[PDB]
Amino acid sequence: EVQLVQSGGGLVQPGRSLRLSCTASGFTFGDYAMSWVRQAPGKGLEWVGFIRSKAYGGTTEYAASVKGRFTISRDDSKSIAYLQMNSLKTEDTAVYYCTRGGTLFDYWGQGTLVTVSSASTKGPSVFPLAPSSAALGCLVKDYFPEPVTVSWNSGALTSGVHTFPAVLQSSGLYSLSSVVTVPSTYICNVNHKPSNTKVDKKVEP
Amino acid sequence: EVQLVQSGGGLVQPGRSLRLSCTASGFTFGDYAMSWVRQAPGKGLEWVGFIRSKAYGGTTEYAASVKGRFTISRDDSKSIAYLQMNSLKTEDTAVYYCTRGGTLFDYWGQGTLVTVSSASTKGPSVFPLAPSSAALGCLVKDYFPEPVTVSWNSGALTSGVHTFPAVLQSSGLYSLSSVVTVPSTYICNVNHKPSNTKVDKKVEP
Amino acid sequence: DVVMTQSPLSLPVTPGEPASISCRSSQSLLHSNGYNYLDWYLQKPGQSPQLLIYLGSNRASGVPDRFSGSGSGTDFTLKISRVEAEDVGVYYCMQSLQTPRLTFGPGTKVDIKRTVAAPSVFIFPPSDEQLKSGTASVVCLLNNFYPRGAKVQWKVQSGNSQESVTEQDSKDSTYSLSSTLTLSKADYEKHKACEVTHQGLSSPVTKSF
Amino acid sequence: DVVMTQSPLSLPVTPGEPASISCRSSQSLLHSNGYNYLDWYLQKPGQSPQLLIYLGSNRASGVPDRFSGSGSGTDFTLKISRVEAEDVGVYYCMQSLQTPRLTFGPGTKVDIKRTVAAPSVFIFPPSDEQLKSGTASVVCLLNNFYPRGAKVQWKVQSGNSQESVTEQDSKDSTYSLSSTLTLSKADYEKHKACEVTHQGLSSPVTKSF
Amino acid sequence: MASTDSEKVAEYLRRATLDLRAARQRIRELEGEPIAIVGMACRLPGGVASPEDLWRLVAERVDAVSEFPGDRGWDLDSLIDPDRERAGTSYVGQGGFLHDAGEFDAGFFGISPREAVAMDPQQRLLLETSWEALENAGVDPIALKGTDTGVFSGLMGQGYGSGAVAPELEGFVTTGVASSVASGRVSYVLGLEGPAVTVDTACSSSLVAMHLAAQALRQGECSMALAGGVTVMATPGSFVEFSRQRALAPDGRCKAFAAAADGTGWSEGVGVVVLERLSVARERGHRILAVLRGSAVNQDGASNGLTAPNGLSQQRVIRRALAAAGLAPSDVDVVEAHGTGTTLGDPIEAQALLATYGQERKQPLWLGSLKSNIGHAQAAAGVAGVIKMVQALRHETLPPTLHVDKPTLEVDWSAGAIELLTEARAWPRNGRPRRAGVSSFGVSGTNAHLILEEAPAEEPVAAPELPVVPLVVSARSTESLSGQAERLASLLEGDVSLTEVAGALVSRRAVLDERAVVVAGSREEAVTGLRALNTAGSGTPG
Amino acid sequence: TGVFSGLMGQGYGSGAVAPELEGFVTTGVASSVASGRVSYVLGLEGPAVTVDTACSSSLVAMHLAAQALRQGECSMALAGGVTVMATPGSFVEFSRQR
Amino acid sequence: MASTDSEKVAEYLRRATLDLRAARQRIRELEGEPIAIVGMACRLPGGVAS
Repeated sequence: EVQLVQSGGGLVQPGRSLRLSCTASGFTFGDYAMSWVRQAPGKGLEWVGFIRSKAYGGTTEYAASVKGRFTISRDDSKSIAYLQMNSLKTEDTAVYYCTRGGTLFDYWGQGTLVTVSSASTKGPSVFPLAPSSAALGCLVKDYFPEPVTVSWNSGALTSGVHTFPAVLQSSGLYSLSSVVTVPSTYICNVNHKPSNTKVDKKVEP
Repeated sequence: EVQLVQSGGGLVQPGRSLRLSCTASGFTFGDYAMSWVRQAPGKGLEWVGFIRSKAYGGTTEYAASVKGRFTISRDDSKSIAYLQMNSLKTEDTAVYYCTRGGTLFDYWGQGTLVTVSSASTKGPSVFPLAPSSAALGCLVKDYFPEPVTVSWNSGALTSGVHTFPAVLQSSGLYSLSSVVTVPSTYICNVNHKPSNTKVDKKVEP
Repeated sequence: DVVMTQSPLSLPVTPGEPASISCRSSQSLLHSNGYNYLDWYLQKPGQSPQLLIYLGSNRASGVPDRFSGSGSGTDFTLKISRVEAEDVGVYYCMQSLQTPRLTFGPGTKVDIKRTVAAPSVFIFPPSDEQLKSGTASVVCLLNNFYPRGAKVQWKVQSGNSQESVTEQDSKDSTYSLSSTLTLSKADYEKHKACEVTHQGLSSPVTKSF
Repeated sequence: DVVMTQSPLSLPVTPGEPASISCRSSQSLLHSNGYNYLDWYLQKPGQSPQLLIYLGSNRASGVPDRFSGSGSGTDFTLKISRVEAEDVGVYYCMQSLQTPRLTFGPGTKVDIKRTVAAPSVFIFPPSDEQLKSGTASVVCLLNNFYPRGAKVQWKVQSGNSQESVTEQDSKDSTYSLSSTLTLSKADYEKHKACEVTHQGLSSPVTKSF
Repeated sequence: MASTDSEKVAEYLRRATLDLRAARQRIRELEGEPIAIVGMACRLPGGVASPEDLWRLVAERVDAVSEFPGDRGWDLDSLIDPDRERAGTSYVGQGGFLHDAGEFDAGFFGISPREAVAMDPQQRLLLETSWEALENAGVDPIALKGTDTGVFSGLMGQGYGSGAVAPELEGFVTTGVASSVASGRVSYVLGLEGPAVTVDTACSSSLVAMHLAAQALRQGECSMALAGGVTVMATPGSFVEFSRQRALAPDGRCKAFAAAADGTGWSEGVGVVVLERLSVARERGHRILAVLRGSAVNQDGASNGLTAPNGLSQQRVIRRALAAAGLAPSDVDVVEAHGTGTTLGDPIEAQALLATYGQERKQPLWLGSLKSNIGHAQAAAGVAGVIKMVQALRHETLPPTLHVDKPTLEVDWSAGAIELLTEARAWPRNGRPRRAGVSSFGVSGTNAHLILEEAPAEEPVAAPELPVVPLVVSARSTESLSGQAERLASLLEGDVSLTEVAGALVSRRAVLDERAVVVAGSREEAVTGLRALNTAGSGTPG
Repeated sequence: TGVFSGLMGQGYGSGAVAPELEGFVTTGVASSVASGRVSYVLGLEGPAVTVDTACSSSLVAMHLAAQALRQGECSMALAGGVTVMATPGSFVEFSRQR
Repeated sequence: MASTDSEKVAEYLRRATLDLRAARQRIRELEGEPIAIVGMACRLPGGVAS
């Protein structure tokens, strides 16, 4: 069968350069033409570029928005597709997929998320949302980077629990709210692995 | 379904013109490229010509040998291809086939035969053929045109009977023989429909 | 000269029922060789995109037989014969005649079909310690409403409101939103509401401080 | 410059067991796209040609699944698993790298396989009334011989001999050949021995009028 | 020299792509080819001898529950009482029975009287109904000689003659009562070559059996196939047995989901149907009765006990049958339930179709049953449903049921869109294909479901009426010839064209020793000749 | 998982019957009850089939089991047969013609 | 507008070829798959239990 593995991603700071490698196996690597696509968080997907096969001269093609800064390359001996990104911006924070086929996107990889941010790791801040009269929650903010684990009553409270996805703030920090709806002993436990912070909070009138 | 019919073949004296038309059914005729290939009797097949579709301009290409007399045209309204003999010659006697596909030939018609001669109908010349002492037979020579039916004792004698295929003489006539091998009531009957000639012959040492 | 494509935006479908998604184009895609240069891609949540139909009327392996395609010229239709639980996602209809393609378009969102539900608005005051930090983030939550389409507007405004949308509940099968109006604590101190419009609501519901 | 494709001239074979026919080339048939531009065609005796295999790998419709093919570079091979009675015919491994094609080459004929049979040589004099007609035809016949390759010459001579060869017989799988010499009466009576050379015979056989 | 690369590939494989797509379509049809029905035969209590008689009987709401027969040597008085607890007694004395069980034609198949009496009635009745169904398909039975068609049947043992045995008919009892001998004998007398299989899954034995045939017909070991089942009881030991648990209805009438649903009722049954591939039948010119889209069989397995089924298994089998058929609950509009009448199984089945059908229905589906009209026929009962739906679909009319006071309260009918089909309704063609559901739940645990679709649209063809025409008839016995002649005379009393019936009888019948021919040009002429034809010659050739 | 079995009805307990064991003989002797009970005890859901073609009754069981497995509606299948004699009826029957 | 059409066609094409060839062998496996045996049990006269 045919498979490919993407690697080389992770947190990066704006300005510098990085490289993403993709190992393809299970077929004639040199015959096909590979391509790279990007998917922004909570948005559509954008075609980064592609490289032709050596039969057609192995030409390159890059999206004009990212052209001049990214460079794809091939190692047919080892069957590796490389994409070198340079001068990264916060807007480039997204997931990236490598796919065999210049026009038909037959097979797709597992993806690789690359995040570009100037923010450093920090400890989350948790604030209860006390009800005034059948819901109650905890708002967590100012934590970096993802992810953060949230539980209600250390997992005892599960019914009605809504854990809204975190949204990047304009300050560059991350924030979310985890609520639970119960009519009429209510604690929330938040753990942040990067800051290694464990905060237990209570929501009562 | 994809079906081909071929028509227009027949016997014509040398130096004339003829039209062979092949009609297609059950598919988009205009989307393919027709081809014509002839096979000499007792010989191999020989490519003749091919015409593309309107997508490639419908250009017609022919072998150098057949250049100057033969033209191929296609009508999408009736989905029929016509090929035009001119200055017909005896050496061009072959069975002709219309095929679908320019390079690859995925389909063939029933095939049409082309007979070129100046002679006319003529009764068979039947001759006994007796041994010296386990074989015997009757030789038919100088008859035209094909075919001729030969029986032994009005079909009573079939075992050991071999009827060699007819061979065109240099004079435009045909010759063959029917041979039965019996050691130690030997009646051959020859019927030529075009000459309406029935001849019975006996074979004795 | 570039040909754009469009389709119905969202079509919830009851399971085990034949569904059809129609993709239109601004021009015919058929080429002289006699082929329509179109394809369809699926995208499951938290999953890489997958290819189902190419050149209009051809299905690849792995894709179950239930999927099929039809159409030509400028119009096309992907018919899913029978829908199970794992057909929910996003579908993209791409052309192939003109190259390169920058994006996959808005696509079409496929979810489960259920009864219309009214949101349960609930506005909460910011925590006191959050105020003492030097900020005020007032949050109103909308829960158990189907389908999407709820709009929240702030009046006491724009440019400081953040809206988070969660995934459809596995059992409840509605959606929920959290709208947070964020400001400096002083701005909240100067003056002491979010209004919700949804098809599940007869009239917009405004909840204040 | 033009590529030349060859193969075994004939492969007589019995039914019930697999057979293999090779095909060579004077040039590599692989293209930059990565495909071997070789096709296989089969013509039944006295019937239209038939297409079986293209790209030497995958098989067309209608063809029995017992057919297969493989190869690369300049070497290829078609493999049958179950030889059948109707499987006899003429095969052509014809290329498509250079277009157009003038002919299909000699091709490879296949016949049923039996024991080697020596021909029965007979010489028969011209008929008396044919002699009265002013012509004389002497015929040398080879009966129930196998395999092909019989060679006939006249001595007492060339340029007036017509040879008719029958196909493989259904009963005994042997063959029959008839060579005819025609001359005027004077030439027949101006001299007063059909040499036969076949692999079935141990030595050439000479028989006179 | 290798520049020939642009134009070439397109024309090269414009055929390859369509070839390989056609291969894909081939796999799709191989796994899911609709199967076609061409033959029909049934025999049920109440004098039902032909399918149209049964259809008319159901149309006129005629019950067929009869009295217990006495020709079998039953000690009836010892079994009838109001004491349900008395040993060896049944609180029911009324039930549908096929009184023609003992009747049989041994000479037609060349059967000696000693083996004939020794032979199990189930087998002889199988042979008779099989010949009748094959004739109904309009296929020459003689031409079937040497063909690859197979036979499948379903029946349980009954021990006919298992008691006292005479020392004369010995040597035939083992072949008389062995179940496999049924299919073996029918194939041997018909000279067939396809597989001969007898199965047993209690009351569902017929429905599974035909399903099996489908696989064979899909796999390609046979051209046509025979399916069906028969149940005739010689010992009342079943009833008293069930009378011990009081599972039967005291009146002997099964109330299908009615308010008075309080028991069951047994009956004998005979059913046989010919199955054929849709494409092959279409080519062969045989008329199409109805088309099956799929089938499903599964075992309930673990349950509260051994006899009580689980509704979840019913849901699973219904979903599997629909998926294999490629249908949805919306498309179907009528389902033939098991209709046992048991206080236990009926609610379970009711909520089963509630949960699997009574959803997103733009039209309220109709539910009916036949056991309220005849009763339970054990293995044959299943195939019995197929008999009537195809007739009901043929007449474009929904047949009603019986004993409908009001639906049983154990069903929340508001949950689903189903409603009981208690009244005859029109079921006409509308351009949307009509579909019917059949189901069976054997006490052995296995359950089966079937889906039926209406026959395609076939244009009628008008033909000229010949001035004069012969009418021929052949049989093995003179009295059989006379009975046949009377039957065609009675048929000719109706409105039929002479040329078409002449062509049918000359092209859809065999040739026998006893022969008769009458020349006629008018319907009155032929009727008079047939009723007056008395000169027949069973001569020998020279 | 489905089960397929073949057997011949030998009429075990056909004769005199005590009034204590009544109520289970009908289930105890029915051929289909074999497959039904084995599946019920094992708690399966695949089809349970009881067939018979006399001596070759088993040999068709795994054939049709393989057909069903190729159809793919079951994962694994159980095939086989069983023959025990309750009466010597076969012996005396076939002794009558040597 | 259609200069390098065959260049895109080759890749539009090879995957389809291999895919429906896999379907072609799927038909053969579906109607011809060998069936493995994983367990046997037998009881025969003469004390044979395994």
